[PDB]
Formats: sequence, C-alpha cells, structure tokens
Amino acid sequence: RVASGAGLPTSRQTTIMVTKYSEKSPITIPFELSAACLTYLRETFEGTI
Amino acid sequence: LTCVMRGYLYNTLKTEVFALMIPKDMYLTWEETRGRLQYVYLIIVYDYD
Amino acid sequence: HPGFALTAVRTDTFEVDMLLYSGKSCTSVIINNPIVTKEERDISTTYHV
Repeated sequence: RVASGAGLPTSRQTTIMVTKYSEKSPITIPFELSAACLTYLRETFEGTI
Repeated sequence: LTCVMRGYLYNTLKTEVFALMIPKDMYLTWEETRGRLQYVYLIIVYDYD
Repeated sequence: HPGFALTAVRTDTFEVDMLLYSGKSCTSVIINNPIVTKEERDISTTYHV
C-alpha cells in the first residue's frame, strides 16, 4: 500500500485468497506371453541339449 | 480325426494354434469396419424356386 | 457476370515444430509404483502394468 496525499482517496487493506487443484492422468502398457513360453519356462523335458 | 467341441485349436504343447478355414464363396461380412470381437455364425437359407 | 461477387474462405494446415520453455520445478508430479494385472487364456497370458 502507498500513503495518499491531500484530496486523493486512501487505499484500503485487502486479503486475497486463492486455491489450486491437482489433476490425474494414468497410463497403461501391456505385454503378453504365449503358452509355449510359459510351458518351456518351467518344464524341462528329458534334459537334452 | 480329433475334433474340438469347446476351445482353441492347437498342438499338444500349444506350440502352434490353428485357424478355422472357410471356403471363400461361403464367407459373409456385413459391416464396413469391424469391432474388436466378432462372433461366427453358420447360416443355411432356403430358396423356394 | 452474375450480379453478385462471392467471397471465398478456406483454411490451410501447416506442419509445425514447437518450442516449449518451463521453469525449474514449475509443477510437481506424484507417482506410485506400477501395478501389474494378469489376464489368463488357454493360448496366452497378458499382463497390464
């Protein structure tokens, strides 16, 4: 605020209050495997090379 | 012949998965653009000529 | 000449490269650890993160 000279209206106090909010934006990516991959990952048939 | 009543068509190890074969003159499609999932029907229509 | 003088309007689209400035920590991002979800089938399984 700035003090006023003669003849000019003096300025009053003010209090200004504002609010802000967040936002959301999820992301997704898939990956897929074949049943043969899942079989051969666990199972070792007869152990050959 | 081994035939599948309810499931996918695949090898003993699911190492390969088979398709269903339709002779071309018997194939029907009725939309300009297909949706993701589409159901297959067999239709027999009788002409009374 | 027909007795009127028509004015034509059109828009042209231009392919543009942008330049973007932003100040240090102008915005704060908060994330959680990715969550993995399974979907199961006879022939493949798919994971959604």
